[PDB]
Amino acid sequence: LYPAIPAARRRPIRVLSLFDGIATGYLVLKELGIKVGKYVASEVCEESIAVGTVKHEGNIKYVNDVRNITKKNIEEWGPFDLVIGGSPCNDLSNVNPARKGLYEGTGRLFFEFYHLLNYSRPKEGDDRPFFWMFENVVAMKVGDKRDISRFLECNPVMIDAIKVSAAHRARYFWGNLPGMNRPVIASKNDKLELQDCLEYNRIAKLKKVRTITTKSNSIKQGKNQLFPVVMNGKEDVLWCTELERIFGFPVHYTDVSNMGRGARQKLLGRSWSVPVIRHLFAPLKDYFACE
Amino acid sequence: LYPAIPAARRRPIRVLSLFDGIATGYLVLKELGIKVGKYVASEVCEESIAVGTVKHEGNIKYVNDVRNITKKNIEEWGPFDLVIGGSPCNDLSNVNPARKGLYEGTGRLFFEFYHLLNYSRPKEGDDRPFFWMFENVVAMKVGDKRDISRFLECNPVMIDAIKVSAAHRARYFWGNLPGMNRPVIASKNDKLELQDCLEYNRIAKLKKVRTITTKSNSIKQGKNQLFPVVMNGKEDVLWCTELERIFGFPVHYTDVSNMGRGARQKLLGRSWSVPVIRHLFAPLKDYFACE
Amino acid sequence: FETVPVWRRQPVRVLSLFEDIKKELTSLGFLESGSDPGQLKHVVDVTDTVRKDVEEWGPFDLVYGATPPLGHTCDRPPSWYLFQFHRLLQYARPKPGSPRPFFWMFVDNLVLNKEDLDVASRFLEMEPVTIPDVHGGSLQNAVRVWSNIPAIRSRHWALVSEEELSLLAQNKQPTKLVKNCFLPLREYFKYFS
Amino acid sequence: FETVPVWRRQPVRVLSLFEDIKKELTSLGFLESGSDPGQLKHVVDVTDTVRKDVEEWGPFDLVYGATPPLGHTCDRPPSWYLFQFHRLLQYARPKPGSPRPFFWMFVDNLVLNKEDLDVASRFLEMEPVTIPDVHGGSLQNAVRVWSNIPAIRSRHWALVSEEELSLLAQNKPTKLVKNCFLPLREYFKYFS
DNA sequence: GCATGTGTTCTAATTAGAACGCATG
DNA sequence: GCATGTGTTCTAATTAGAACGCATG
Ligand SMILES: Nc1ncnc2c1ncn2[C@@H]1O[C@H](CSCC[C@H](N)C(=O)O)[C@@H](O)[C@H]1O
Ligand SMILES: Nc1ncnc2c1ncn2[C@@H]1O[C@H](CSCC[C@H](N)C(=O)O)[C@@H](O)[C@H]1O
Ligand SMILES: [Mg+2]
Ligand SMILES: [Mg+2]
Ligand SMILES: [Mg+2]
Repeated sequence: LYPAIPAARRRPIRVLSLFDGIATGYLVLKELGIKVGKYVASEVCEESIAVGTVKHEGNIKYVNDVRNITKKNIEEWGPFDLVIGGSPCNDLSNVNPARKGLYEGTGRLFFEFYHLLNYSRPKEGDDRPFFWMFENVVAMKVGDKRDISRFLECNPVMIDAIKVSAAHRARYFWGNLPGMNRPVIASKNDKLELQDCLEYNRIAKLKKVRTITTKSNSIKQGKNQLFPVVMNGKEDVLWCTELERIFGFPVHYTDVSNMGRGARQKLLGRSWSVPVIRHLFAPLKDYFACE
Repeated sequence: LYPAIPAARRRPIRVLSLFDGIATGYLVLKELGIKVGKYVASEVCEESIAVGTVKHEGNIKYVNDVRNITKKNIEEWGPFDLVIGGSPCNDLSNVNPARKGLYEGTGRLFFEFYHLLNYSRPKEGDDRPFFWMFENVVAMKVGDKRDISRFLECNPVMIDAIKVSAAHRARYFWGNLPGMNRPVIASKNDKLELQDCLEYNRIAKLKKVRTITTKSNSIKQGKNQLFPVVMNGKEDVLWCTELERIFGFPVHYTDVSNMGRGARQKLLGRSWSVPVIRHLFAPLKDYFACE
Repeated sequence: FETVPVWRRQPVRVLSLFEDIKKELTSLGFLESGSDPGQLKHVVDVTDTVRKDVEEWGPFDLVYGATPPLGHTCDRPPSWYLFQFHRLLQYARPKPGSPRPFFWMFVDNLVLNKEDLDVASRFLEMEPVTIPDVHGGSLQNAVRVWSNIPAIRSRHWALVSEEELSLLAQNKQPTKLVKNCFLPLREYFKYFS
Repeated sequence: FETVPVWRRQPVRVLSLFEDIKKELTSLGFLESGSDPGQLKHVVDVTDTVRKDVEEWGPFDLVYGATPPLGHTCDRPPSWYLFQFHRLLQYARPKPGSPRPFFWMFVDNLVLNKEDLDVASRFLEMEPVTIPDVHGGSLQNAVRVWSNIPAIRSRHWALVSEEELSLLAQNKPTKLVKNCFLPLREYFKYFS
C-alpha cells in the first residue's frame, strides 16, 4: 500500500497532533526510537500542556485551540508526515446520557481534525509518504460513526486495550497506518494483569479492570462497585502511579503541576492506551530515521 | 573515639529509627552504600508508613507507636548499631505561638527517645560500636534545649541545610556520630540554588527559600509573601517534585497513597534535609559493611 | 478567473444540494429546457454519498448549497448542512490543472447561529456577504452567502444593521434575493432562451 | 536481693529529690541522730545537675523521689518531677556487679493525671501500688508508690479505687509512709 | 532592626462520591 | 441476560489560604 523507503532516504518525522492531551503520541514515537523532527500539538487544557512540556523538556510546539489554526499555519508549520488526534468524546460516548452528538456541543470538533487534515494532505503529484490516524470511543451513535467514516473516507479498526493492558478500553481507530488491521499481540514488557501495575504490598482483586473514565466511579468494579485493591486487609482504590501503569504511561508521568488524585485521573481518563498506540505507530519505523 | 574496624570484621548495620517519618534515615543509609541488616521504624502516620514501605519495598520493620515499645521489644528486635530519631516539634518550635514545651503536649515524646535509647545501649563490658543521633528545631525555649541536652548528656550540633540545599533549615543535632562538628561541605550533586530544583520552563525568583514548614504559607517568600516561581510569565508556587529536590529526596519520593499537594508538603515539611543527614551518617561507612 | 469569449462558453454542469434551484437557474437562462442526461444534479440526503458517486456524476462547473428556509422543515442540526456541503465540495474539485472555471456557493437563509457562522467561514475560508434584497416599502428577503464567484465578493451591496436584522429573522418566524447573485455567472457560461 | 546478716547491715546512704525526708527517715532509725551527713543528700532543683555530681556525691543505697504535696504551689509541670527523677536514677545506679543492695522509690501525692501515670509506670517498669491510711473516722492519707522494694509491693494493702481517690481530688505522713519505709529496716542499720 | 518560623485555627473554595442514564451484545 | 460506559451533576466532606504569633540576631 505504501512504497518502502531505504534507510538512508529516511528523514526524521514531522507530526501534527491535534487534541494532544498529555502528549501520548510524542511519548509513543520516542519510546519506539523514531527521531521526532517536529511535534506540533494543539491543546487547550493548561495542566495537559504542563505535562507535555515538562515531561518532554520543550520539544513540543504548542499552538493552542485548534479552531484558530489557519491554512497558512499548516503550510508554515508543515510539512507534516503524520497527523494524529482524538477529538473529545463527552458528547459522543454513550456514558453521557445527555450527549449532544457529532454536530453539536463538543462533537463538532471532529470536523476540525477533518478540516486541518485536508490542509495537511500533500497535493496531487506529491508521492512522498503521509500517514494519519484518528481515535474515538466505540460507544457512539451509529449515525455519528457512519458520518465520521464518511468524512474521513475510511473505516475504523477497533483495538481493545485489554489485549495489551490490564483495562477495558475499546476504541475505533480511523487512519491509513501500515497494517492497522493486523492481529494485536502482547509484548513481554506489557503489564497484562492489574497485579502487575500495583505497588508493593498491594493485592489485585481482579485480573482486569473496567473502562477507566475521568471520574472516580470507574475505579470501583462491577455490579456492587467494589474497590479493586486490598492493602493491609483494607479495601482501597487504585493509585495515580498505578493508573499510569495500567495505561502504559511511565510512572509519575502526571506528577506535574501540583495535581491531585482527581486531576490526574481526569487527564488519564481521556488519554490513549500507550501499548495500543505503540502497536499502531510501530510500522512507522520503516519510513523515518531512528536513533 | 571508637576503635577503627577492619573491613572484614564489619557486619551490616542494625538501626532503630524512632519517629521515622518518611524513612529518611534508611534512604541516606542506602544511598551511602551501607548494608542495612535491619531497619526498625516506629511511626504512627499512615501516609508516612505508606511512603516507607512502598519506596523501600518492605525492608523496613514498622513497629507502631513508640510508647508501646517495651524493654523486651528492644532485646528481641536488637541489637541495634544505630538509634536515630526526631520527635515532633509542634510543641517546641517558635512558629507555634501555643507551644507546650517538652513536658506537655507532643514534647514529652522526646523522653521516649531518651527511654528507648538507654534500653538499646550496650551494657558495660560490651564496647562494640554503637552510635545515636537526635534532631530537633533551633527555635525552642532555652530551657527545653537545656533539658534535652541534660537527658542525652550531650550538647547539640547546629547544621543549617542552606550550605547543602536551596532552603533555610537550621536544626540542632545531638549524637555521638564520628565528626559531627567538622565543617560541612557541598557535593557536586547538591542542588544549591532553587533553579536547580525547579522543572523545565520554570524560573526561580530567589537563590534560597525560607524554612519549609507543613503549611502552604511557608512557600511564600519574604515580607510581602511573594510567589517563589515564575512560569509562562505567571507567578506560581513550588511543586511537590520541586519541594522533594529542595529537601534532597528522590523525585516522586512522596507520590504515594493518592496524596495531593498539601499532604506531600506536610510530610516533607517535618522531614530531614537529606544532604544534612548524609553528611552526618557519612563516617558510618567505616564501621559497617558496604555493598 | 479571466473571462471566456462568448463563442466558447459551455453550459453549466451544476450540482445543487438540499434545495432544487432548477427553476431559478432555467429562468435566468443557464439551462436548456430540452433534457438529454440532465445537466443539473439534485440530492437532498447525502449522508451516504461517496466521492466516486460525485465523480461519476460528471465534472461539475458549479456546486450549490443551501440551508432550508425558516420553518419546521429543519429535520437535521443546522451545522449538518454545512459540513456535508464542505465534504461533497472537495469531491467535485477537478485535477489541479483547471481546464475550465470552477465556482461554488453556499447560501444560508438566516438559519445558522453565530457559533455556526464562524465555523462556516473558517471552513469556507471566507466571511459571508449578506444580501439586503429589501425595497423601500418591503424588506422581505434576506440571505447570507459564501462563494468564490468574483462579483459576489467584488461589488458593493447596501449595508444593514445586524441587531435589527436578526429581529427580521424571527419577525419571519426571490430574484433580487440570490438570483441577482446568480447573474454574474452568466459571463462565464452560455445563455439560453 | 537476699536479706543481710544483722551484724553486716551498714548505715543506709540515701538521696532524696524534691522533698526532704531526713525528718521522716531519722524517726525510724536510719540516720545517726547527730552529725552524720553522709547518709542523706538533698537537692531541690535538679535541672543543672550532671551524672558526675551524683557519682561524686558518694554511692547511694536508696534514691527517693516525691512530688509536691497537693497545693497550687508548683511552677514545674507534674511530669517534670518523674522525668528528672528517672534522669538521676541511672546516674546513681552502681556497676552491673552488685556490691550491696540498691533501692529506689518514687511517690506521688495524687498530682499526676492519668496519662502522667501511664508514662510514669512505663519509665519505672511497674504499675504503682496505692497506700491508703483509713481509720473509718478519717480519710486523711493516700499516695501512689513506684519502687523496687520487695515488701512494699507484695503486702495486700487495703484495696480502694480512684473515684474515692478523686473524692480526695475533690479535696483538691507519720502513720502511712512510715509503714511504707519499714521494710528498709531489714537491710540497713537500726539506730536507736 | 525588622524578618523569621518541622503550627493552630477558622473560613471559603475546593473536590470526592454516588446517583443518574440506557442501548447493547 | 444484564452488566457496561474517554460524563453531567449535586451535594457532603475536605482542604487550601491567610491571619495570627513574638523572641531574637
Ligand atoms: N478547542 C480545542 N482545541 C484544541 N484542543 C482541545 C479543544 N477542546 C478540547 N481539546 C482537548 O482535546 C483533548 C481530547 S481528549 C484526547 C487526549 C489525547 N488523545 C491523549 O492521548 O491524552 C482534551 O485534552 C482537550 O483538552
Ligand atoms: N507516638 C508516636 N509514636 C511514633 N511516632 C510518632 C508518634 N507521634 C508522632 N510520631 C511521628 O513522628 C514523626 C516526627 S516528624 C520527624 C520525621 C522524620 N524525622 C523524617 O525524616 O521524616 C512524625 O512523622 C509523626 O507522625
Ligand atoms: Mg519530572
Ligand atoms: Mg513508586
Ligand atoms: Mg558545625
